[PDB]
Amino acid sequence: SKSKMIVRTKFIDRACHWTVVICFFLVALSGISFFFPTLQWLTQTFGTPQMGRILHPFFGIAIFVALMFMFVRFVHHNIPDKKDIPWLLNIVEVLKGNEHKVADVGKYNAGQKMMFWSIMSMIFVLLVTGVIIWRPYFAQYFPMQVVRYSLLIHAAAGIILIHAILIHMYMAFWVKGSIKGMIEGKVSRRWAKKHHPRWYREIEKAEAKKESEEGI
Amino acid sequence: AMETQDIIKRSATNSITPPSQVRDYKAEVAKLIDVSTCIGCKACQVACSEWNDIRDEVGHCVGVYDNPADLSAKSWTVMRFSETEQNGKLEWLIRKDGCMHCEDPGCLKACPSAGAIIQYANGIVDFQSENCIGCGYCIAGCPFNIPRLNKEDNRVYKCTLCVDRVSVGQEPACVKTCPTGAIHFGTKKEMLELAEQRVAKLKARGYEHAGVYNPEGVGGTHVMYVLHHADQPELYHGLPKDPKIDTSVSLWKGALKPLAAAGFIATFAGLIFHYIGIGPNKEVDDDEE
Amino acid sequence: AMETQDIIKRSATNSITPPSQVRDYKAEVAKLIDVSTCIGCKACQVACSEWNDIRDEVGHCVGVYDNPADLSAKSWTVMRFSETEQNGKLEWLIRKDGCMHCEDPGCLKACPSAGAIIQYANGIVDFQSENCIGCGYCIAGCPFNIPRLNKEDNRVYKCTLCVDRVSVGQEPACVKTCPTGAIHFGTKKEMLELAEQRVAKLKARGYEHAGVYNPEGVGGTHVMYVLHHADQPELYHGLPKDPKIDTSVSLWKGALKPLAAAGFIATFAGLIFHYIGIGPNKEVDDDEE
Ligand code: HEM
Ligand code: HEM
Ligand code: SF4
Ligand code: SF4
Ligand code: SF4
Ligand code: SF4
Ligand code: SF4
Ligand code: SF4
Ligand code: SF4
Ligand code: SF4
Repeated sequence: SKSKMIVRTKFIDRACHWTVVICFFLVALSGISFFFPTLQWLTQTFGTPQMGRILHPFFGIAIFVALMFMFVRFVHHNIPDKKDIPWLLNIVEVLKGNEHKVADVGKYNAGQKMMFWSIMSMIFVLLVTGVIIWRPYFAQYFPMQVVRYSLLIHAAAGIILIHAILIHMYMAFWVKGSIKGMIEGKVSRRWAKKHHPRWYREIEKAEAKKESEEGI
Repeated sequence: AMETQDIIKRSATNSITPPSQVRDYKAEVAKLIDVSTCIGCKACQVACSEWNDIRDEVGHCVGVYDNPADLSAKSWTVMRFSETEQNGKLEWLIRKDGCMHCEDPGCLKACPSAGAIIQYANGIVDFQSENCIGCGYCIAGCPFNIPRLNKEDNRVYKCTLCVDRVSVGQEPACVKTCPTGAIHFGTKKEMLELAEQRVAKLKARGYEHAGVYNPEGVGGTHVMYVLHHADQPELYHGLPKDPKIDTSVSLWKGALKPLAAAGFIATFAGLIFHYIGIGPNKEVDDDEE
Repeated sequence: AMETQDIIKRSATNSITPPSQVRDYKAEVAKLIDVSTCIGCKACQVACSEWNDIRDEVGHCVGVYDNPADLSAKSWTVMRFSETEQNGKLEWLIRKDGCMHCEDPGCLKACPSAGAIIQYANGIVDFQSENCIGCGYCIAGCPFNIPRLNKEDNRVYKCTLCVDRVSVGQEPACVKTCPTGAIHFGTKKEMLELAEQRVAKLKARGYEHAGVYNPEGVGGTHVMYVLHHADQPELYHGLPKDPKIDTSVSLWKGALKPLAAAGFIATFAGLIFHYIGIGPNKEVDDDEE
């Protein structure tokens, strides 16, 4: 407990995350330009409308690949458990900035875990429906009816994921100190105590204990 | 664009900013294809390509007279052949296939690019290529599987109802060329009249289910057929029975959009009013007092 | 734009999003200027300006028949005169000058504005003025020094090969007017045939180096010449010998772009991953522990 910060995120997972964010900006905006044609400016997300049509799916694939790297590195820390119920029941209290008083928060809270699975499920849905509606490469192999359903679902999934990310960014901006941890990798012990009690308690113990195990 | 000022529908255009359409007092036109008089000569395929300056590849024979085997960016109309005994004796049903120029076009409804597809006051539905992004949404939106992408420029093409001829007073190339007069052209009102007269004659010859194919599900079409067996359109190489814009496409291009719009606006409001109402969540809101 | 759907090349357009060109099955056309039959009457200058609704200024005589002295925004073709004794006796070589309508146009290659210059399937290279920004890059990109800026609207203009006449089936104005038939017009295939027949006749008259000027360096041209002295094109008031797009222009508009693109992307990646990897450089990273 004698250090201003503690490492919350490794460089590799920070590099990935911000790669996903940049790709997502382009993919979400191009997608929105097809969804709401009145927002003409967005048809220039990838330069020209013709270019955007081509690149959207490629950058989409990149996001999926990167999110799968994130999946295998973060999933075990996002597993729902009985300790998450307390959170789910005092949501209104958590949003007022009083979560500590009402819940048991480990590495990532119950909201972050719900977001994680929402994000991971939607990118899978977007991958599958995206491939199906992809011309000229793949749409040809699918029955027209399947292509039609996929067009409906892909649009819906894309919108759901964008809403989710809006909320994910907000929260990140809201629980102050969070963005620095994702850019630099470190969180101050007090930030850990307030927003993620159980989690820091574990690092603190893992820490001290194994250093006490050495035999100072 | 809009030089003709008679554009009644335009793709990806908000309903409160309609396209220029003051010059809309024009009679609707229509092509009537009487399959009972068609001899499957393919003159229409040839005349179409000659007039339109397009040439498909030299294909292969795989056991049937049909060729090319499907519509493509270089073949805007193709004759489809069907041999059947479903009605009691051998029949060779031959049907000219290509854009139906629907009154309520699914291609235009599904298209996400402003102005890529338009509908003229006279009923012609045409592609304005400068605006096409090659997404292919129109292929799925079309109840008749008509649009085809050109690999060489990433744009879709199809029968234009010879808009370049009709616009200045002349009938389409395929219409004029038809050896037996199976294809007719004129105002839709008089083509419907000719169709009913023909149906009456077919009934008098024993075809009790002869009828006009002008599907109400798409608001009627500007390319219609007279069929010996209107009760079984599938017999004519899969012509759809009671075609309509698919329900999934209607929902996707319809209600989903404003719903998503409301969610977005409402979400932005909520988050903004939330931040302002409660304030940031920093490490210590307590030692600030 | 793209209403004709036969645009085979378009300025400042990425190679993976080609212009609309499905209607590309059209014969290439060409103008053949046989300078050995030219009488330097200037009828072509007059017919061109009359047809195109343009008038240059009333200039000055500075000692030669040439007038106007150069192509300009208001003079799309000019006769260039050369007196020489380089071949053993006095000769008056007269050549009609103007756009060559190159198969691989340097103007289009150098142009930075999308759609400002286009090439039609029939070989005509034309300027779409609505998109011209007046940068003048095309003047340097052109191996023949043809484009000219109009001071009154900041746009370039040149011979259009009378695209407005050819598009509807009529030969250019200068072609039709030529008193001696020095100018011919038709499909490029048959113009090449006429050119070779003429070269044969000139050789029979003693011009052993007579030949057709259709430069391979620019992929051939749609305005060609029959020259008495094809071994010395410079004699005809500077006509280039073996013209081609300049190497500096090819590099500038070619490899430099993707190279710069890679640098930019790579730089952005490096800087971003750098900041994240090492973190800020603040006054004390040490008392943070
Ligand atoms: C997982 C990889 C993805 C693939 C293969 C993919 C592919 C596609 C394709 C092929 C289209 C049709 C237009 C075009 O060809 O450009 C499309 C549309 C769209 N995509 Fe994706 N996409 C992917 C990911 C995403 C993601 C992550 C989002 C959300 C940010 C998204 C949102 C959209 C939207 C909103 C549309 C337009 C639907 C409409 O017009 O209503 N896509 N995508
Ligand atoms: C500019 C927008 C974004 C910001 C500011 C942002 C910020 C953050 C921060 C600060 C964290 C870690 C918080 C903590 O340490 O508890 C995080 C985690 C994460 N972010 Fe983002 N993010 C953004 C966009 C995205 C996008 C577009 C995606 C994917 C579609 C994404 C996926 C994730 C995932 C999967 C995690 C791990 C969470 C968990 O394991 O529960 N983020 N983000
Ligand atoms: S030209 Fe007429 S008769 Fe011949 S195949 Fe076409 S529609 Fe039938
Ligand atoms: S037949 Fe298809 S392509 Fe033709 S107008 Fe109807 S929906 Fe559009
Ligand atoms: S492919 Fe079809 S749906 Fe897509 S922009 Fe072109 S016309 Fe519209
Ligand atoms: S109406 Fe014109 S474009 Fe359509 S099939 Fe006939 S000839 Fe071809
Ligand atoms: S009109 Fe013919 S003869 Fe006269 S100057 Fe021009 S090219 Fe020569
Ligand atoms: S002569 Fe010059 S202006 Fe004419 S087509 Fe060739 S490069 Fe372009
Ligand atoms: S001056 Fe020439 S190079 Fe510049 S935009 Fe106009 S046509 Fe293009
Ligand atoms: S072809 Fe037409 S534009 Fe060109 S010089 Fe002749 S008359 Fe003028």
